[PDB]
Amino acid sequence: PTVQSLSERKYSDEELRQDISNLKEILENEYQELTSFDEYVAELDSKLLCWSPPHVDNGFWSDNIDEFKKDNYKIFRQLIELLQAKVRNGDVNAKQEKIIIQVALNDITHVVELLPESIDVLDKTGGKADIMELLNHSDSRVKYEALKATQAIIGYTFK
Amino acid sequence: SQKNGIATLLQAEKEAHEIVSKARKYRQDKLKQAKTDAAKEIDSYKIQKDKELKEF
Amino acid sequence: LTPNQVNDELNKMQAFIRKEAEEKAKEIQLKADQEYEIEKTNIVRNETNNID
Amino acid sequence: KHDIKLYEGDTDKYLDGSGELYVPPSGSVIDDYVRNASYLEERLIQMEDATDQIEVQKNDLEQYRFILQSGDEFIAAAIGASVNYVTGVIARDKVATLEQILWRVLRGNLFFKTVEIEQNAFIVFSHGDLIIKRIRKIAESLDANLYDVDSSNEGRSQQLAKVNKNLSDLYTVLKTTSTTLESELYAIAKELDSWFQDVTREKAIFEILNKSNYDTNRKILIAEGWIPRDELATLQARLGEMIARLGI
Amino acid sequence: LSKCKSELIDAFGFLGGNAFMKDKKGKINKQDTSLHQYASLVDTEYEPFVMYIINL
Amino acid sequence: MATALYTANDFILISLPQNAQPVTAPGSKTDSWFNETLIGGRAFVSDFKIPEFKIGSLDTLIVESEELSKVDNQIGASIGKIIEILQGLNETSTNAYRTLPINNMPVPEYLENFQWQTRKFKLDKSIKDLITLISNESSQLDADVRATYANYNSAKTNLAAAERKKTG
Repeated sequence: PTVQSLSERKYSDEELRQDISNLKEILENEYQELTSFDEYVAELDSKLLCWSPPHVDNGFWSDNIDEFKKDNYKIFRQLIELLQAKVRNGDVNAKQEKIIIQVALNDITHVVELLPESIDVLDKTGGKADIMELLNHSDSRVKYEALKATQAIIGYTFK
Repeated sequence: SQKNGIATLLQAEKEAHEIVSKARKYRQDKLKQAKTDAAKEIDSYKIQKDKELKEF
Repeated sequence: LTPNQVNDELNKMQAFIRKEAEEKAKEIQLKADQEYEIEKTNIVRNETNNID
Repeated sequence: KHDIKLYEGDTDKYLDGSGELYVPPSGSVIDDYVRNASYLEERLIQMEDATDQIEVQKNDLEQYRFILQSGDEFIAAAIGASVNYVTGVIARDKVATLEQILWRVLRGNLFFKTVEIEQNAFIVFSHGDLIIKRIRKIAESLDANLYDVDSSNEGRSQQLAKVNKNLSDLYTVLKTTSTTLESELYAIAKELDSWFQDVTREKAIFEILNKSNYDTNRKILIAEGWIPRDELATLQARLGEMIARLGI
Repeated sequence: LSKCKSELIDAFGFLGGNAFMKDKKGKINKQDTSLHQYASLVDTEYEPFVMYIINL
Repeated sequence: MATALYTANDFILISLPQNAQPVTAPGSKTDSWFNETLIGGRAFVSDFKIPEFKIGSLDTLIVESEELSKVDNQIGASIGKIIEILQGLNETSTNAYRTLPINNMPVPEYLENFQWQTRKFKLDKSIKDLITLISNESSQLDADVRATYANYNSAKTNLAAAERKKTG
């Protein structure tokens, strides 16, 4: 983000410009050019989650939905299970656990908005209720993400 | 008599469906009957063809 | 119109529903009698050929 | 979004009360200000679209909640499908009449007409389960909200219990959105003015330096000078009748 | 023809509906928007009892 | 009308239940009312009861009404064309081609023995196909009279053109 802003407001000397352009390319190239399925599985497993350039893209999800299926979208289901787990165990509004929730909630909106079959999965696992609590749970990014998480679910139940 | 009437109308529709289904039930049965009533003609021809063999 | 008038038409409604269905149901069971005979003759002719 | 009308008032100077405040005495880093606005804006436009979407669903469902309830009573066959009912709102009992005429004359006598008052009129036609397509063409072409079940929450029996719980999910979801919207309106209302003023001066700064060649062939004399930090305030307060005096 | 049709409308129209019988003498014909329509195609007023008029 | 009849009369076809009654002057039998009461007793009432038709379903009934309506206008149209072609030819009478007794037998009288005429239409047949046969017949007739006239109008142009070539 800092580099991208810089690119518009360049400095008179040429060499300065070259450095801005070359650095911009490596950072951006590097994250997207890794496989989408790899990145998603790697974050969920280790339990450490953070937004990233291709981890927030609509495309990332679109490709990865089909792949999830092995026992009715088993991987997605594990994610909903992780969001559920964090809130109940160890409380909420502890630095670590709070980072994961916003990310977990960003991931679940995109998937749900994409496939209508996801609606059953929220209900079976019991994630649908957990989201309603998250509106009430403090911090602006958390209630923001919960509202987006809720609106995607609602749209398929009742049009 | 508004909801008493609707329920009669409702009953009217079930009676109509049952009337239609009854005719469909008839055919279903008639398909099993065709096999039953064909099984009796066949085994009477079978023992006659054996009779004229027992002669030869 | 008035509830009474709307109930005279209600009575007419369930009359229609019943009458077209009896009419349908007679045709439906008449195809079922043509089908019984015909299937019965077809089973028999096939079988006597085997026995032959 | 905020329901605020356009603010201009056209100030770069630091001398005035509003000058000092909506325009910093600090320098101008053009990147920093752009960034401040971009991120908030991304959340806001996403937010507004959501608000609108949520509001329309809640509103539809709230309206038809009562509709299906009334229709169930006019007796336990409107949770099922043993018969067909057409639930619908229409704004005029007058339009209800014209439909009744079309109906009687040309498709025979096959309607049960019941009505309930809404805040609209709740109309009820009831029909066969084989002639449903034909009722829709009539209803649609005079514009009625006559659908077989106006609620889309049909998926258990009683159907009204599902309607009630989506109306329960909707009503709170809506609440939260509104809460997010107000604080954010409050928060960037002040900033929006202060940034507007900032930007005017950025457009000028580029222009002073010359950002395209027409600016060069417009003023051929470009001079340099030093005004200390305090005096800088009074320098923009005056403007000459042709002078564009750079701040920081 | 007109006076005849009126004596019929008044005599028999009651069967069709209490509000649906209006006095008319001469064929009323409407075709303005979807607020006034008269035809067997589409209608929003018609004869309350079944009547066709044949003229050569 | 007063020139589009010369031995016809104008007709209203109505159907009522056999339970219908008049409220113009109560207490009267429907049959008695038509004769005595309806426009000063001048009314000539004739029977027109036609027997049953097979009817397959409730849905199909609706579709029948649609066909009856369009075809009936189409046939009305087709009579409009035929009469227009006779006038065009300069065939006008005081008792024909603008009234024309059906088969040279007065029009009220024809309707009185119209108790479902048979010309290839049968009262034990299915309703739908009969509607189609009647409409097909008329349409073919309509094409025939139109096609023949077209050739008549064209032929007249050749004679006219040719008359100037021989003297003009």
